[PDB]
Amino acid sequence: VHLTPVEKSAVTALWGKVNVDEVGGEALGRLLVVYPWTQRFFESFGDLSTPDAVMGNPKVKAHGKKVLGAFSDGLAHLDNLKGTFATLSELHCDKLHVDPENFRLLGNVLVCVLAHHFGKEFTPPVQAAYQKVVAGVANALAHKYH
Amino acid sequence: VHLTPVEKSAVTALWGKVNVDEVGGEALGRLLVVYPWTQRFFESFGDLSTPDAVMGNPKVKAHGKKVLGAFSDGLAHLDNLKGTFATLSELHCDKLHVDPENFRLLGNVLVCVLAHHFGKEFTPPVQAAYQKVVAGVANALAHKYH
Amino acid sequence: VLSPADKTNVKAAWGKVGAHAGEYGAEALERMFLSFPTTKTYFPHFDLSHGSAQVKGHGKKVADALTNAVAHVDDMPNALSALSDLHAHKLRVDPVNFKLLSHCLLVTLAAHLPAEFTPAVHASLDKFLASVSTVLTSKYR
Amino acid sequence: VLSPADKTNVKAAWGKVGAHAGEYGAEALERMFLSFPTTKTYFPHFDLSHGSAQVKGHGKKVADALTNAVAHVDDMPNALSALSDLHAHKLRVDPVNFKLLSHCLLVTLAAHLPAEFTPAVHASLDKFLASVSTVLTSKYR
Ligand code: HEM
Ligand code: HEM
Ligand code: HEM
Ligand code: HEM
Repeated sequence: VHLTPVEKSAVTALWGKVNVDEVGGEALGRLLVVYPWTQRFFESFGDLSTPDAVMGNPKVKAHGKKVLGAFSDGLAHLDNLKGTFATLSELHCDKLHVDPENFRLLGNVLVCVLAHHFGKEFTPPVQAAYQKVVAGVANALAHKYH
Repeated sequence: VHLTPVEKSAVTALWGKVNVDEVGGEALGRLLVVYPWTQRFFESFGDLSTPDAVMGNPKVKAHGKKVLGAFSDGLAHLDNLKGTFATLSELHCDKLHVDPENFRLLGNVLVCVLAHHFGKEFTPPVQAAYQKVVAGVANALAHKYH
Repeated sequence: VLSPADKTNVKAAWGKVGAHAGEYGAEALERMFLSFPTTKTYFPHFDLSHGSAQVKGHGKKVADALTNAVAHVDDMPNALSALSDLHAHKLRVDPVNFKLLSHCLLVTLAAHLPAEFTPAVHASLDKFLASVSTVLTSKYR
Repeated sequence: VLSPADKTNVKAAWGKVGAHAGEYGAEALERMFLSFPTTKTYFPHFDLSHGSAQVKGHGKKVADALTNAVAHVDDMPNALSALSDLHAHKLRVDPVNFKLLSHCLLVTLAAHLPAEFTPAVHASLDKFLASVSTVLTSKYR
């Protein structure tokens, strides 16, 4: 379901309040904690063996930042998301072979992390808009599987 | 989907032995028995109360032959499975709201049915070819979800 | 399968929901209906508007069942027997809808109890709701 | 969650395996590696080749593992805790792979045991294999 003018305004409004050097790190870190098999994709990243270990790993926070940045891009280019993530699709699908269900999980963890931070400001209607967005990034990301 | 000439020959020879009046009904019946929530889409088929009821239900068989028939059309159009199924994708996705995970399930049920029928003739290489096909078909069903 | 730490995580986290359980049920519900409009086809007889009394009442039922699942976390299949007959036999809910509702419950909790919603507790709660979902979508009678 | 019937079906279907335990185990293995090549990434130390004595010996373990899981179905988590730690803690097997192996086991069974592969038994094996899959992918001790 595409974006109507009201929610477009709503999501971009609160994306501006997002701190761009943490939430990405908490989203990835929570993905690695809540869905631990995803760790396998990061043996290069070192210590991931406990939550607090994960949630402070400088690699993780570092990596997160560029994932959030990837998300920012999709926001700016909703009308054509698959083009945006064309290259990303290739790396994740063709190179690493990440099962695309894992994409959906990360989008939902990011949505959780927006709720954690923004609290009551993350209303059901603003979640509804964001759920449209993340499902776009997950779908665009697996386009090469299709 | 790209099959080799060899898996092409072996898939087509097996399919030429398929009982076009029963295999479809067996695959659907099993889907409904193995994944009972798929029964919600077929309330107008009558008795689905037990496995023996499911498999003997005449509407189940009727609609199974139709579904088997689409998998045939796909087998002659492995090239643009997307186009060949564009209309069918319209139905299950826009009209019917079938969660695309169920497309993978029915293709795998159908794979189990061919194994059941053909035994040792359904070799690992042979199944590998069919997996390519039903992965292809399910993909083209979920094209509109894309 | 829940670990010892999972169990303690969930019970202390739930105890913090306290008197807001029913309220959190209804909000998770509303979030699911708005976020995932296909789930609405399961409630054709519900008034689904904002502030709906029917949704508020149903939320309380769902919250109370989750509370009882917490009380009975070691023998959930027996404790949830009647709910699995309803959801697995009569309604035949697609399991993907339980993942949507569980996600919305975790969004509600993170929005309302940020200090409780640590990464570890997040994981424990995710496993608990997955376990409840499996029981409710499984025909074991 | 398995029903009474389910455990009887799984016992009555998997028992007929018996002698050919290694054979069917190795074949479902091979079925998985050919049909779903990404799954080889967990087996770079194996000889993947057809008829590989390492795949065959492995097949014998998964099957006994599964017969062992059939043997302790009602306390599978305790009975499988060592396999859990292998696959969930040390190997980090993504759970989709368990669905692929479970499919290939069902195919092998349908190919070799048609008279046993009634719709009812197929539903039970699928649940049993999903149950083993959850236990093997969960960190619970
Ligand atoms: C779903 C939304 C996702 C987005 C937007 C995203 C974005 C990105 C980006 C921008 C990179 C750049 C790394 C580079 O330039 O080399 C990357 C790399 C990577 N992604 Fe993701 N990613 C997503 C999902 C996932 C998931 C779910 C996994 C695994 C469970 C994953 C595994 C990886 C790995 C292993 C790398 C490279 C690791 C490294 O550089 O050391 N990605 N991703
Ligand atoms: C994955 C491969 C599938 C194929 C090739 C397939 C094929 C078909 C065909 C040929 C039709 C009839 C179109 C017509 O005669 O106009 C149909 C309709 C239908 N399909 Fe399927 N199908 C698939 C999966 C599914 C699944 C998984 C479900 C539900 C879980 C489903 C639910 C339905 C329903 C409800 C109808 C219409 C029934 C009615 O209106 O009476 N399909 N499909
Ligand atoms: C956390 C998971 C869930 C729990 C604990 C739960 C709990 C409940 C409870 C306690 C009832 C009332 C039983 C009664 O009044 O006799 C109920 C009814 C119902 N539930 Fe669920 N449920 C869950 C997930 C779902 C999902 C995902 C759906 C559909 C998307 C669903 C659909 C329904 C429906 C349609 C009813 C009938 C309500 C009515 O007709 O008034 N449930 N559920
Ligand atoms: C029903 C599902 C499964 C069962 C019952 C099972 C059972 C077993 C058993 C019994 C062992 C050897 C235990 C021992 O050392 O004595 C083993 C090892 C192993 N399994 Fe699994 N397994 C299953 C699924 C999987 C899947 C889906 C994968 C990966 C895609 C996998 C990868 C491995 C690996 C890599 C080993 C190491 C084996 C070795 O080095 O000997 N397993 N499994």
